[PDB]
Amino acid sequence: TFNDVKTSLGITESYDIVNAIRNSQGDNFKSYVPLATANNVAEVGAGILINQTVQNDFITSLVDRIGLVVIRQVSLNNPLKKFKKGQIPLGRTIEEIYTDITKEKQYDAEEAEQKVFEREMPNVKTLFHERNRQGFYHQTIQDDSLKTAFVSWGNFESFVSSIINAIYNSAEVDEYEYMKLLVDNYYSKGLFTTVKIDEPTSSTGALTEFVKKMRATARKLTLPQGSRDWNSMAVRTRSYMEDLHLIIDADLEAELDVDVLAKAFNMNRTDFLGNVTVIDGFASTGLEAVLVDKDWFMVYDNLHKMETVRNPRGLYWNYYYHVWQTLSVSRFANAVAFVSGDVPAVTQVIVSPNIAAVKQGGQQQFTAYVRATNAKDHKVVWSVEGGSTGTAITGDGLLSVSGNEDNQLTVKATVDIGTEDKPKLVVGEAVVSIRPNNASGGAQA
Amino acid sequence: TFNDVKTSLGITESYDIVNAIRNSQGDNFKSYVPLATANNVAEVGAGILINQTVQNDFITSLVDRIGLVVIRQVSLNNPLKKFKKGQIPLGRTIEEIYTDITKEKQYDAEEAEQKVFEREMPNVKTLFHERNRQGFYHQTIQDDSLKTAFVSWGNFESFVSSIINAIYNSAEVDEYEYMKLLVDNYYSKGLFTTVKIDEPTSSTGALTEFVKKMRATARKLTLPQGSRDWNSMAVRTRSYMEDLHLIIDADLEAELDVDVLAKAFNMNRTDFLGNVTVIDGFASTGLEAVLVDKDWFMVYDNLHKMETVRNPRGLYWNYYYHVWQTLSVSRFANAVAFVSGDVPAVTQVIVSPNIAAVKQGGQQQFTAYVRATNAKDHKVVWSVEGGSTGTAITGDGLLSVSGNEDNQLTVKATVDIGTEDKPKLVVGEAVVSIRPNNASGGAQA
Amino acid sequence: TQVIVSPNIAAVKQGGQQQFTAYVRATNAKDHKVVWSVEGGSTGTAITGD
Amino acid sequence: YPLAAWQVIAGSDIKVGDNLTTGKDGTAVPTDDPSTVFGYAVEEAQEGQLVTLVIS
Repeated sequence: TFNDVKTSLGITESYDIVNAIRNSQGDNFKSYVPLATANNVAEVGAGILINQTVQNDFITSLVDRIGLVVIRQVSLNNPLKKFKKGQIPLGRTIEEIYTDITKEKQYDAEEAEQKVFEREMPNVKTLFHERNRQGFYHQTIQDDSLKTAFVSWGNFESFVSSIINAIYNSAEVDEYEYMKLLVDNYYSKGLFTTVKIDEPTSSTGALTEFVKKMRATARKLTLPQGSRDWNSMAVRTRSYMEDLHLIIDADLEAELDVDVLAKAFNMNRTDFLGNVTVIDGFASTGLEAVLVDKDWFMVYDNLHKMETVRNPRGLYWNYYYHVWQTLSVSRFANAVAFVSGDVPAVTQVIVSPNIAAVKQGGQQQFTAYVRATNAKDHKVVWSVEGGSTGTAITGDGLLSVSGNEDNQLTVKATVDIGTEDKPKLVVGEAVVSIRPNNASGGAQA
Repeated sequence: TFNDVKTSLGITESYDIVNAIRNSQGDNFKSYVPLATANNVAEVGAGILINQTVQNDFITSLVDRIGLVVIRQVSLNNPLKKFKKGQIPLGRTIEEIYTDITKEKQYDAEEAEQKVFEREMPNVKTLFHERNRQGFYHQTIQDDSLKTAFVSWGNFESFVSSIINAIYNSAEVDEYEYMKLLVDNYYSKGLFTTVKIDEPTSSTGALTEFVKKMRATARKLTLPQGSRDWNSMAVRTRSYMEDLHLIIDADLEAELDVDVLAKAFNMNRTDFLGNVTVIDGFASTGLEAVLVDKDWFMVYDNLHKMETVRNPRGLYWNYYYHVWQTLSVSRFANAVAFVSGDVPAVTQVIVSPNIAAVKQGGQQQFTAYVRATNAKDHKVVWSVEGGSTGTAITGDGLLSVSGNEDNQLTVKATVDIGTEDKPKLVVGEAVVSIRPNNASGGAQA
Repeated sequence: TQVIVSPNIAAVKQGGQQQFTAYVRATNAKDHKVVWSVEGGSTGTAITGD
Repeated sequence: YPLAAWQVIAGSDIKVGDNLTTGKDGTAVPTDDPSTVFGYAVEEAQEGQLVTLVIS
């Protein structure tokens, strides 16, 4: 059902090889002058998009046939699938619970006469995950109308077996792409612990600097005493060298082994210390070479159903392949970003306990963890949003809730970056609900 | 729910059988007088189309009952089911290739000095039969509404199988009606070789003349040298006697038995040659009988599925019975029509090579066969239609081609039938591809 | 380098719709506009952006 | 099938919002004299191109 469609259809020729390029020349193309049939090789040698039916050269009533039919079969996969966690049939939310270390008290036998039964609570931080992805894939197969496209049931069944895999390849493509989105989501929110590097494309020396900061950071993570940076929740966590996964694209993997590793004599000294997963590349600006634990990913599966239906009077199957999955990342495992280019001086203020509850009249102590990307100092200004008449933080994060008050205080911790003409503020927030205090009684004297 | 419908619904009463018994005495209705209940048998004795509720004769409150349910299950067939060639599961198009005979040349002996390697292509004609009928059938079985209509499961189930048979019998009947259509198509297109003879059911000798022309034409088909006179492609083909099939209608069968085969001391010397199938009759006007080979019919099956579906909401089953089949006719096989009325003088102009591919500037010989009845000395007026100047054909058919043609040609062979006031033109046609040459002389002298 | 319309062979019923899309090979990594234009048609047949 | 808008071949150049009336061969042309107005164009069209506008 088509007309006289030309061969050079969707082709803008950067130069015509058919004309004076191979005809009128005293240059490079002189080796194609002795070819005789070269015009037709130049015409349809790239392939023909539409098969016009060609008569036989000798007996024009006959029709030339299709000799060989090739069915190209592709198999796509997910490199990031090795970071998945399992299946969640029931429920939606994932409660993640980390119990952190506490503070020492001094021994005193005399104060221990009255401070038995005293209370010191744990330092628990919680984090919450949720099903994000629920989409489906739809592929229709009309069985019976495809049989006119075929001889040879081997090629008919291989083509039908290919359309089902194209529903299965569309899951591998998207789940790689969603798990790549978890890196760029978590970098746009400033939650990575960024490390400023110079650009490794530019020189071999700035690459040699870059290799050190990977081997240094990977040592710092695996220190047995732990570290209260390198995560966004700012708790102390050790990591393991067999669990640190580097996610580095092939542009940066090619500059490494050509410059650093080949010219080195001791490859296990400038190596990258762990597991280098090779990504196609990040989508942000300047983000290179993410270093994360394997527990940083929290990817679970909710359902994998191939639900079908059949239209009788159409004689086709509709394949509905549903994928529902929980795609989120931890803030307890360590996550280091290696960023070239302009960074903020301070990317993140983290406030100790993110949530708190305190009786009206009580008090609460805070700690502003500053993720400054450089050896610099930054004084923190504390603040109370929603306070009124007595609720005030006294500097250094000691909230003193007054009394009379229940309207859910908000505690800010600001680091000012820059000039007074551009006072750039990096604010970390905590929310405080107020439990009432009936031990007082209104008036006092 | 119906109101007062009489038991005479569409009844056209030839006479009152009640009064012809009651009044008239001495005639043939006198034997119905000693019948006691003849007025009641005469009333509802033909069946009633609409059931009036009839009360009981002893107690008027009760109603009379439907005691017996009789389900007619008529199965039908296809009388032409023997003509089918099989099944094509894969592919769409069927190609028939016929290699015709060639023309003799005189022994040259001095023109062969330059013609040793001159080449002459065979007369290979071809034909392409593609899939035509792509249909389905359709029934609703709203069985929950049907359970009120029956009081037994033996009659509920025999009626449900009765609707399934109507799906299959409709396939049987319509496959017959397409295979009659292929005869009336081929006759309307004038591809049947008309044997022109007045009606067999008009007189006794016109019945015998038919039988003399039947066994003559069946002999002329099977001659071991063949003939061009009975195709629509005019190739020398040869029929065999066991493969000839005669498709007379039902009156023409009974005229053979009673009028010539009864009086036949030697019935083998009177009856029809070849196999004789008996059909209801051809739709076309005047077409009395059709004599074809077994190869004239090309009916292949492509699909026979039945798929069901259940509507849970309306509580019914759909029954879709799909029939896909290739319903085509081989133009290479001998087929003769016997036609009663006035026919035209020429029914078809057959043009030889008929798919040409000249060189641009070259020449092709075209010959035209003319189908005729009385025959005549008619004429053939050649032409050619394509937008070039140059490109003229002779009165002998030798098509000249311009050196700058670049358009597909359409060579005609027109025979005029009738007067110049209202001319009937029977036109045989061809096509010509041009195959551009490379003379590169733009302006000769 | 090259622009690629992704439904290469298409078949549309008269009075129907079809959604075409275009891939643009470009070395410069610059944003490039794709100018949709239908041809060979009559009065009535028109294409929009995307 | 009460249409709220039509596609009519422009008998001239038509601007968006122009009131339209019948022209040569039944084509749509710009007007200015209420009585001749049958519709208002919603898109610009050149002579020979269809223009789609609301009736009113």
